Amino acid sequence: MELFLAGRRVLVTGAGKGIGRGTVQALHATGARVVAVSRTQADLDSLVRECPGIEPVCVDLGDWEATERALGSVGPVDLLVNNAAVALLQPFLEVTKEAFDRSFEVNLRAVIQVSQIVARGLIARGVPGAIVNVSSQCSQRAVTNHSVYCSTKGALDMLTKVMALELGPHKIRVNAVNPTVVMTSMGQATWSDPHKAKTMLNRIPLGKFAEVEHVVNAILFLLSDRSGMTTGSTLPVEGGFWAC
Amino acid sequence: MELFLAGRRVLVTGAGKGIGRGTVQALHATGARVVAVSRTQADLDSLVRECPGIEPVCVDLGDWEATERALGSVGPVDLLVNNAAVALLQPFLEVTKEAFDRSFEVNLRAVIQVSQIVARGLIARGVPGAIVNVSSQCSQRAVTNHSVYCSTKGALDMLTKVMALELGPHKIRVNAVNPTVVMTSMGQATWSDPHKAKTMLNRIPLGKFAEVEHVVNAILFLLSDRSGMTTGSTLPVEGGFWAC
Amino acid sequence: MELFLAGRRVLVTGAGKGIGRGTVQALHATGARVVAVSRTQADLDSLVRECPGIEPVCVDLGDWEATERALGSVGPVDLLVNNAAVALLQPFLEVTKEAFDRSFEVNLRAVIQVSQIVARGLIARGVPGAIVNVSSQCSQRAVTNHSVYCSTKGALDMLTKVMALELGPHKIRVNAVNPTVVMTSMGQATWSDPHKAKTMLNRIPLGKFAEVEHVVNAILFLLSDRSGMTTGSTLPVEGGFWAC
Amino acid sequence: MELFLAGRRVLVTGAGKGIGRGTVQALHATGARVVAVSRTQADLDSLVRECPGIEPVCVDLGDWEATERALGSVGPVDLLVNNAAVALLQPFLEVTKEAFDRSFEVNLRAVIQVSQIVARGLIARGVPGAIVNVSSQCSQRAVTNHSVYCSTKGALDMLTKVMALELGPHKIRVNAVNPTVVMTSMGQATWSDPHKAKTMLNRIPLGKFAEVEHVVNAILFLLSDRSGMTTGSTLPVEGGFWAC
Ligand SMILES: NC(=O)c1ccc[n+]([C@@H]2O[C@H](COP(=O)([O-])OP(=O)(O)OC[C@H]3O[C@@H](n4cnc5c(N)ncnc54)[C@H](OP(=O)(O)O)[C@@H]3O)[C@@H](O)[C@H]2O)c1
Ligand SMILES: NC(=O)c1ccc[n+]([C@@H]2O[C@H](COP(=O)([O-])OP(=O)(O)OC[C@H]3O[C@@H](n4cnc5c(N)ncnc54)[C@H](OP(=O)(O)O)[C@@H]3O)[C@@H](O)[C@H]2O)c1
Ligand SMILES: NC(=O)c1ccc[n+]([C@@H]2O[C@H](COP(=O)([O-])OP(=O)(O)OC[C@H]3O[C@@H](n4cnc5c(N)ncnc54)[C@H](OP(=O)(O)O)[C@@H]3O)[C@@H](O)[C@H]2O)c1
Ligand SMILES: NC(=O)c1ccc[n+]([C@@H]2O[C@H](COP(=O)([O-])OP(=O)(O)OC[C@H]3O[C@@H](n4cnc5c(N)ncnc54)[C@H](OP(=O)(O)O)[C@@H]3O)[C@@H](O)[C@H]2O)c1
Repeated sequence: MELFLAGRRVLVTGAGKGIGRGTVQALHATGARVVAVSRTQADLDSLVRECPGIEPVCVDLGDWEATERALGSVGPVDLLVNNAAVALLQPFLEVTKEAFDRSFEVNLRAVIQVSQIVARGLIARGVPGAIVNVSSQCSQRAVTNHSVYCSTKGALDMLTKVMALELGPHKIRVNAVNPTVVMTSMGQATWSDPHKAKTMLNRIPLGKFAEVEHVVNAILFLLSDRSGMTTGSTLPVEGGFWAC
Repeated sequence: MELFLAGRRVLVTGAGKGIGRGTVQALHATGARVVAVSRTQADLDSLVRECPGIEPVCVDLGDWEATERALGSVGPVDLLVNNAAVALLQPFLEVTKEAFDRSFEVNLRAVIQVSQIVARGLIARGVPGAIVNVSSQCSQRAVTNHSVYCSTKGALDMLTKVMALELGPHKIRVNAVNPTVVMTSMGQATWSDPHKAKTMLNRIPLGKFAEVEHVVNAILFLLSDRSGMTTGSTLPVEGGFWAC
Repeated sequence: MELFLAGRRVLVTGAGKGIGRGTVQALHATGARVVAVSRTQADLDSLVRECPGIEPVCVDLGDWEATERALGSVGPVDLLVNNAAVALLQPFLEVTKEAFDRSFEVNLRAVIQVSQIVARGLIARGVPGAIVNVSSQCSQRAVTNHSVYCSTKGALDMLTKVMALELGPHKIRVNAVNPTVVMTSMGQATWSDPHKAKTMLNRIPLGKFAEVEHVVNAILFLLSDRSGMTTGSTLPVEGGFWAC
Repeated sequence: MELFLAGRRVLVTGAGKGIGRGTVQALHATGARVVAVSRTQADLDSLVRECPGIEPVCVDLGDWEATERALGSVGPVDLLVNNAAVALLQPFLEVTKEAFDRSFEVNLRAVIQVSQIVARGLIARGVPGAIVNVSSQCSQRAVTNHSVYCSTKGALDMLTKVMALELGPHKIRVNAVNPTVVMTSMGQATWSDPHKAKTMLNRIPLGKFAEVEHVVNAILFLLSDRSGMTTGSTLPVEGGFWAC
C-alpha cells in the first residue's frame, strides 16, 4: 500500500519521545517534511540529528501563550499528529485542582490550539488535510486512579468528532487512535509490576501490549489518503480489549 | 413505584433554575432533605419559599477555593445530582483559551470537587449512596459550535464511569443522564432559531425536544434504589436521537 | 413515582419464569391487565393462580405459524415486554447450524413477529404505546462460548433502534435492557461454577450478579411514561460491567 | 506501508460484484492467491479473466450443506474477507419470516460457516491469521426499512468480537469494516433516489458517498500485519456519519 505522505509537511507534537518520536522517525523515512514539537530541548536536539531536515520547536504545549507564538508561524503543514500528553494518576478521592488543570491543558487544550493553527492554514491554501489525535483505550473504559486521564481521553475522542464535523466540508479529516498500554516512559511507569500489568494483559485476547510500531502504523494509515472516508473515528490499537 | 428518597439528604448543584430547580422541587415532594447549590442567591431565595426546609447555598462551583470552603461542613448528604453547567458556544476555529477554561472548570472540575466531598462522608459513615451527573446527548454526538461543550460532556461520561468503578465497592453508584435540547434558559439560547431547531428536530424519532420533567424523572430513577444495578451508564433522554 | 401502568394491557413473553414471571407479577400487582405468554403449560397455570386475571397463552414463540394464530387475535394491547429467549452456548468452532437457527428465531424473530401484532394494533387505534426488549450485557461485550447468544442480543439492540426510528412518529417507544447475570433458570446453568462466576464478578464494580427485581424495575420504568423521552436505548443492568 | 499480503492464500466471499470483486482485484494485484466465491457463475467467469490465477467457487452461501461441501476443499487459506450479504429491504411492520430467514442465513450464518473452516485450518497448521467482516454503518445507526439488514450487521459486529476473543489466543485477528452507502447495484437500489441519497449526504460530514477503493483500502489494511494490534474492531468508512 502506498500511503503517499512523501513531500508532505507534517507536524508532530510530543515528538521528544515514545510514540511521537517513533512517529517522526517513521514519518521521516517516508519522505515527509517533519516539524517536531516537544518540551525538552534536549530531546529535539537528538531528533534533528537523527532525522535531518526536520524543524525542531521547543515549547510547553500546556502554555497557551508560549505555544500560540512558538508555532504561530511554523509555515505550511499538511498533516498533524496531536500526541503530546501528560498522565497524572490519582485515585478519585485524591484528585486535585493542579492535576486536573495541567492534564486538560496539555491533554486537550493544546490539541485545540495547534489544530486551530494547522487547519487555519490548510483552509487558507484551499487544500485538504488530515489530523490524528492520540487518544486511548481508557478513553472508553475507565481504569483506577485515572479519573482525570480517562476524562482527557474521553474528552479527546468527542473533540475529534466535533473537529471532523466542522472541518468536514473543509476536506480536512480528524481521527483518533486508541491503543492499550505502550511500554514507553509512561508505560514503563505504571504497568511495571508483573501482577499489575498481568491483570491488564488477561483482558487482551492477543495477550500482549502494543508497540510503538502498531500505533504508528494506524497513525500513518489515518494520515494517508488510503482512509479518505474515515473521519471522526476511534481506531483501537489495544489487542481487542474493548471487545470483551 | 416507590423511589424512597424521602428523609434523604440530597445535594443538587445548579439548583437555581431549569432542570436544577425542577429537580429540587420534585425532590422536595418526595420528602427528601435538599441542599440546593447555585450561583445566584436570588434563585435560592424563591425556591425556599416554595420548598421550605431546603438549605440554600451560594457559591461559584467554578471556584475550587470558594467551593472547598462553602461546602466543608454541608453535613452528611446521601444523594448527589451534579447539574450546574455553562454552555460556551464558539465555532471550532474561534475557540478561546478562557472559553475552554471556564467550561471545563464548571462542567467537570466542580463535579469532582463536590462528588469528592459527598463521597468521603458516604465512605466515612460506611453507607451506600448514589450520584447523578447531567451529561448530554452531544457527549457522544458532535454538533456545530460545540467543540468545548461536547468535550466537557464527553469528559463527564468517562468521568462517571471511573467514579462508578472506583466508588463501586463502597456501595455508591454513579450514573449520567444525556438529554436532548431542553427549553430552559440554556435551551432558549441556541435553539431559539426555528431553522436551527428544525434540523435538530428532524433527527429525533419522537419529533420533539425533552421537557424538564423527563430529565428529572430519569434523575430520580437513577438516584433511587429502583436502579440499584445500574452504574457508570448514560441514560439518554434525547427522543431516539442516538438510535439513528 | 407513579408510572401509570395500571389499567393498561401488557403482553409479556417468556412469562413462565425468571425476568418474565417477576415482570408479570410486578405488573399484575400494579393494576395492569396482563397476557402472559410462555412455553411450559404448568408454568402458565401457577402464574394465573399467582395473579388471577392474567390471560395465559401457551405457545412456542420460535414457531412463526403457531405464534401467528395463537396471538394474531389477542386484541388491543398497550405495552409489550419481549423477554422470551434461549441460550445455546457453543465454542465458535463448535457452533451448529441448528443452534444458530433455533437461537435466532426465538431470541429475535419472534420479537419482530409479536412487536408487529401489537404495534399494528396501536397504530390502527391511533394511540401511543411502548415496547421493552430484554437484551443482555453480552450484547456489547464478547463472552466465551456465547458466539450466537451475544449475536442475537447484538441484533436485539439494533432492531430496537430501527423499531424506535420507525415507530417513533406513531408515539410508540422501543428500548432494551442489558442486565448482567441473573441467577435464574438461565443464569444458574453456566455460572454455577464458582470460578466461572468470580471471573465475571470481578469485572463488576458493584461486585454482585443482578436480580429479577433489578431488571423488572428497569422494564417497568421504560414501559412507563416516566421515560416518555427515552427511546432506542439500551439500559445497562450489569452493575458497571460495560464501564470498565 | 508494506502490507505484505503477497503470496498468501486469501478467500473472498461475494467476489462476484461490488466490494467483493474490487477486493479480489486489489488482493490479486498485490500478488496474493485469492479464492473467489460468489453465487452467479457468470461473475466469476469474467473476474477470472480479469484476475488470472484466482480460484472461483460458484455457490449459494445461504446453504449450509452446499457450502460445507463446496468449501471443505478450499486449501490452506490464510486470510478471509466475509463480504457476501443480501439487502432485503422491508418496513418493520411489513417484514416477513422469509426475508428474515434468508438475510440472516447469508449475511451471518455463512460468515460463521466459512470462518470456522478457515480458522480450523489455520489452527491445525499452528499458524496466525486474519479475518475481515464487511459490516455496515447502519450496524450502529438505524435507517428506515432496514430492520432486518441493520440487525444482521448489528449481530455481525458482535460476532466479530466473540470471534476476536476466542480466536485471539490463536494468533488469529478478526475485525469488521463499516462503510456507508456504496454506489453498487445494491446501494443503487434504495439510494438511487436523488432525494433519498441527499438526506444521507447531509449527515456525512465529508459530504460524499463512498467508493469501493475506500472500503477495500480498509479491508486490506486490517488483513495486513500493519494492524496486528487491532482486533474485534469495527473500522468505519462512512465519511463521519457516526460522529454526528
Ligand atoms: N505510553 C503508553 O503506555 C500509552 C498508552 C496509551 C496511550 N498513550 C498516549 O500516547 C501519547 C504519547 O504517549 P507516549 O508513550 O509517547 O509518552 P512519552 O514517552 O512520555 O512521550 C510523550 C511526549 O510528549 C511530550 N510532551 C508532554 N507534554 C508536553 C507539553 N506540555 N509540551 C510539549 N511536549 C510535551 C513529552 O516531552 P517531555 O518528555 O519533554 O515532557 C514526550 O516527548 C499520549 O497522548 C498518551 O496519552 C500512551
Ligand atoms: N439546557 C438544555 O437544553 C440542556 C440540555 C442537555 C443537557 N443540559 C445540562 O443539564 C444541566 C442543567 O442545565 P439547564 O438547562 O437546567 O441550565 P440553566 O437553565 O442554565 O440552569 C443551570 C443552573 O446551573 C447554575 N450554574 C451554572 N454555572 C454555574 C457555576 N459556575 N456555579 C454555580 N452555579 C452555576 C445556574 O445558576 P446561575 O444562573 O445563578 O449561574 C443555573 O441555575 C447542565 O449540566 C446542562 O449542561 C441542559
Ligand atoms: N438469567 C440470565 O443470567 C440473563 C442475563 C441477562 C439477560 N437475560 C435475558 O433475559 C431473558 C430471559 O432470561 P431468564 O433468566 O428469565 O430465563 P429462564 O429462567 O430460562 O426463563 C425464560 C422464559 O422464557 C420462556 N421461553 C423460552 N423459549 C420460549 C419459546 N420459544 N416460546 C415461548 N416461551 C419461551 C421459558 O419457558 P420454557 O422454559 O417453558 O421454555 C422461560 O419461562 C432473555 O432475553 C435472556 O436472554 C438473562
Ligand atoms: N451496496 C451498498 O451500497 C453497500 C453499502 C454499505 C454496505 N454494503 C455491504 O458491502 C458488502 C457487499 O455489498 P455490495 O455493495 O458489494 O453488493 P452487491 O453489488 O450486491 O454485491 C454483493 C455480492 O455478494 C454476492 N452474494 C450475495 N449473496 C450471496 C450468496 N448467498 N452466495 C454467494 N454469493 C452471494 C453477490 O452475488 P450475486 O448477486 O451475483 O449472487 C454479489 O456479487 C456487504 O456485506 C453489504 O452488506 C453495501
